[PDB]
Amino acid sequence: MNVLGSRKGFTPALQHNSSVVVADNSGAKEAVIIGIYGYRGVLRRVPFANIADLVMVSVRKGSPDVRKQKFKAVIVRQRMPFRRPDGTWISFEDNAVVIINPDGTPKGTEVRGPIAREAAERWPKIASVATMVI
Amino acid sequence: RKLSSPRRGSAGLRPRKRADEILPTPKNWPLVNLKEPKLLGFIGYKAGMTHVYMIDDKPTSPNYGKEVYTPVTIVESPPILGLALRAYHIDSKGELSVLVDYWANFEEGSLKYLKRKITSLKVDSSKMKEKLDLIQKNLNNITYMRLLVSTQPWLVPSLGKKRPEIVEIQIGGGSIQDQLNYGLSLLGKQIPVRDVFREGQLTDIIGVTKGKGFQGVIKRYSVVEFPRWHKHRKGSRKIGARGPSISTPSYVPQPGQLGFHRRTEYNKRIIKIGDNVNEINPAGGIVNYGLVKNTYLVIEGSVLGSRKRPLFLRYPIRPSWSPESAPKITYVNLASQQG
Amino acid sequence: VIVDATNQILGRMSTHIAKLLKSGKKVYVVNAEKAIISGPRSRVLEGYSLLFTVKTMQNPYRQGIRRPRNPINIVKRTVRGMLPKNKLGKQIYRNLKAYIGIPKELEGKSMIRFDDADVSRLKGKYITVAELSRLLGGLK
Amino acid sequence: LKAAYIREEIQIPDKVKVSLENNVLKVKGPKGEVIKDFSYAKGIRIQLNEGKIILETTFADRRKKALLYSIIAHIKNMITGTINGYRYYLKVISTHFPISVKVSGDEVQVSNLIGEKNIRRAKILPGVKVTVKGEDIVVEGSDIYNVAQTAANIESSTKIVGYDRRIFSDGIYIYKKEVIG
Amino acid sequence: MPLTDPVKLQIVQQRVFLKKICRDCGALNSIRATKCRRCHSSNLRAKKKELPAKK
RNA sequence: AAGUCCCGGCUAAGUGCCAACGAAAAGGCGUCUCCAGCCUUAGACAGCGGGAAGGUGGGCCCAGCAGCAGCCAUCCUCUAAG
RNA sequence: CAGCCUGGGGCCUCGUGAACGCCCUGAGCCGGUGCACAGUCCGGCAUCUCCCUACACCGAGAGAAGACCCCGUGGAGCUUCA
RNA sequence: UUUGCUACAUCGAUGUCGGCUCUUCCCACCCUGGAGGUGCAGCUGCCUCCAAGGGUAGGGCUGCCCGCCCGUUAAAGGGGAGCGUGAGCUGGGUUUAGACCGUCGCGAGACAGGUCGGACUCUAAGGGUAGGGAGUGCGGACCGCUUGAGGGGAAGGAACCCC
RNA sequence: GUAACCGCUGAAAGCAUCUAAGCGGGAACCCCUCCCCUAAAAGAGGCGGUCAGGCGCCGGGGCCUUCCCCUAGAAGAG
Repeated sequence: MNVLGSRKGFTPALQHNSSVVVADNSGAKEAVIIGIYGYRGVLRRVPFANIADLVMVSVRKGSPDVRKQKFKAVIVRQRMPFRRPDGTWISFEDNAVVIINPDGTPKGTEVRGPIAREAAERWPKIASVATMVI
Repeated sequence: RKLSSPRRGSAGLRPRKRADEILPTPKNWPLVNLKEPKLLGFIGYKAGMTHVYMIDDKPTSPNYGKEVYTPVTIVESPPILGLALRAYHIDSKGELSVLVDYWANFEEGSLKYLKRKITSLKVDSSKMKEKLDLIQKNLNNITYMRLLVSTQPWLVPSLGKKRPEIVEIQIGGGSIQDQLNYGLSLLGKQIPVRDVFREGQLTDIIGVTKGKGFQGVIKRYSVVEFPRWHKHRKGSRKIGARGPSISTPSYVPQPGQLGFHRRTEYNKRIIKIGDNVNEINPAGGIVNYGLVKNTYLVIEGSVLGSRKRPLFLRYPIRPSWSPESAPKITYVNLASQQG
Repeated sequence: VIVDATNQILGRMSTHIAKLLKSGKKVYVVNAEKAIISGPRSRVLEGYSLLFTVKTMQNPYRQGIRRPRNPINIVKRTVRGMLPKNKLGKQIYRNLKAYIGIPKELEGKSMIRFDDADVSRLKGKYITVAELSRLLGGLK
Repeated sequence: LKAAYIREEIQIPDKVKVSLENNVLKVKGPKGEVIKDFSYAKGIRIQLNEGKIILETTFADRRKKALLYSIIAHIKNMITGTINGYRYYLKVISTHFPISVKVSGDEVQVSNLIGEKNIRRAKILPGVKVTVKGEDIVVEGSDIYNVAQTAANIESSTKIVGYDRRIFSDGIYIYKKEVIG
Repeated sequence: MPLTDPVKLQIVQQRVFLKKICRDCGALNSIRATKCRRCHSSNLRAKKKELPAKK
């Protein structure tokens, strides 16, 4: 939303039908990557996603009122080894996303676990309720 | 139903064959660009590579004024020993053949290194006088002026060889009369890379890539493994069809040699020209190469070709940006390439 | 035997070359860039441009290959493609030479013209040979 | 029809010397002098009278007679410039951003247009003078064609306003031409 | 139009009486020309200027 | 294999250089020749300025339509002109 | 969305040692013609020869009087209210 | 490009649908470029013309084609090449022999109505192709370096963001 | 250099007219600059150097294999 003109993107992480946890207080707990915004691909190359990407998933485990529903989020946690511009390598023990409202602000009001610095700039609303940033 | 697909493999470089001289040569030269007599390239060797720490010099860099990490290749730069001057002119039929050569090592150069590979001139008729003034007589009707130089690998134990290569470089500068005199001086002596280059320049690379042997189509042109079932059925590592008909069994991925090619490289900016071997030598002797013991060229990115290949360098043909000198550094990795 | 093609129509000038070819006497042509072809710029290029495959050029003239673009390439195909297809047709083609300007050692010898090829016989809207290579790919 | 024998004459004005040779015409006048070639007048014979211009031809077609009169007009226009000056006028109207133009040798540069930061340039034919006073651009010279093509080159440069906007009547435009002086 | 002429009835000088356009080839022509410059269709319609005030 | 054969005229697209074969209706004053009809030295067309008009902008309904809002007539002040 | 390694083949070397396609050895490619998709014909484009390996795109490749449709006053089989 | 007829060619075989991979072509342009008109304030539009250089996805249901739809993207153009391609492949559809079911038949059984299984051969003489090697001529033996006719190309293309 | 087209000088046809000749711009369009293989390009290139010395002979000079390895690879090659 605000920083993607910089080095928005890193080594390949995820794919369609990839399952991630919901790290907030929204009510959703488990979600599967259903689609990728923006990206355009080529023959047989599965579409991509990593940290700080407008991503589209659906609710698999969570409150019934959100079960089997469509919502937007951003990617905050990945297991991939990758190289930061200052040449450090960051990883997250699992893969998590935070659901965002269609305007851009997160739907949830709480944040679970650390987030790589990159998401905060691309989504300052996330940084608004962000607790710790790595 | 016949979805879109870019033609796979690279049709641009057909034919793909192996070079006939280990040390290639440029076929064009970037313009002199309004300056004085000096050379436009250099020779060297591929010693190894590492990663380096610098402040960004690109004024428009997104990383400007910060320390970022980047792989960097080392190029030992042994001194160059010139041989002769070659005359090119619009001859009969309006072509640019060699008018004449101008050799002189009888006045200086009691070196049998050249003798190892060429049974070169004797003192009997070292009468280049009538040759040299021929240039003077043919002055003002000359177009290009290259230079005969040789490498001195015997000053580098890393490459266990003693018969050297003699190769060429075209010189641009001010007036033609100046250039011949400029070259005339350079004969019979030794020339450092600093005599041609300075830090913060761009440089071009033409050389021979890492050979690989006869290859497979899967590897040669990155053709695709057939899906699933062929990993079990009738064969997997081949293209299915080979053309609509004998109407040109065409430029299609077919096996053959890959590597050891004459190739190209653009937009390479130097980092450091140091002279202390201890500043760059890694732990335990650089891998597969030895211990650099002459002046070296600190070039980032990747450089084509296998270790222990001569490399011939060149000014930028289509430089992306005009660089300033000295992208200063902050760290050099002396850690073992092993481990 | 030497012929000048200055201000001559290439197709027209081509003809009497051939009979001299069929005669069995060695010939030469000088200043070939000084012939012309009737027609406006668009067509004459277009009527030749259609044959292109690729662009570059990397030798002295000597090949004689499937696509001509040097100033003395074009004369050859126009004179070659107007020669007997039998074996002697190739052999007679061996006895022809092409030039730009004037070779030094042929200056002091006679030259002749073909009156039927005079520009005056044509109404107008012609282009010189050397102009073609500028558009055809000849740096010269 | 077929025009049988059409002849026209041009009375050369005083204070002018005229030279003709090799089917190449040059006219000298107090304002200036320009050489204009006429080798392309096939089917037309040109006679330079000592005190006038003799133009004759026999059995011209519909094409040629238009050509002949076409040749006639330029020659007097050639004469006209050498005596009286050609002064085209370019009036500039801008809506939101005032327009600035400066001379660069043989090239013209215009900027500060409707909001684009780029530069715009046009080419001026040699031997042609063009200046600006204010809200108007003065194009001087003897050759009539030289100024107009030069004037037009400006007009092309300022046309860029025309993409996906209804024209805002903003830019550089021709105003008038040919003051008597 | 942003297109003017040496000395004619061009619009920009305080008016909008635009030129004539061809209904067939989609190009423009002179004001009083009776046919297209390209296809000569002669079914040329004047370019609309603007709705100045009202009906 | 023999004509760069001749006269006259037309084509600017390589139209074309095609017997057996390969383009319709329409558009073209693009060009080249031919039939009508109407004005022209009692001054033709075009071109350039003026008179280029008035009771009256008559007007009917109509604030006003002051030819040209919806139907429409119509006389001399007149003359090298309305 | 591919990658590395190992055994046996496949590579090479000694010894042994076949069969398939064969009017031909004359077959490069492209338009054309013709049984309406040529190796020879026509018109161009090219085209030095010899050798080894990989590919099966073509050779309308080879394998088999098509397993389908129909004909023969041709068989066999089955059934019944022939 | 399909689809209707034609039986001129193929019945001592030109092995049949789809799909996979892979190459190329064409333009009646989907997007990208150029220009214009518009019942074009600007964005979004709508339409014409030129332009084939490049690109033109990923999924679900259906074997397909077609079709319906999901979420992005510049859009997710359409056709050819023996409905391109089996001595490269899958056998899912479909062309046998076994059965079941529905309609008809007293019966042998028929169906173009549905459903389960059902064999996919070949060591490249010749060419093409991709490499790698010897020789003759170009010219006595050589060693070395170079000129640089043509050949191929997409060697780049696209989008998003900052101001 | 061009497509479409946009211009200008301009007659035909007094005016007018971007076009008829005449002249200028004007694209992922065609070409040249880039890279890649090139003296089997038949016009088959050019330039440097050596091939000695002595009396067909002596002689040696060059090259290749053999030799040791790998920058390289199926051998060949390099």
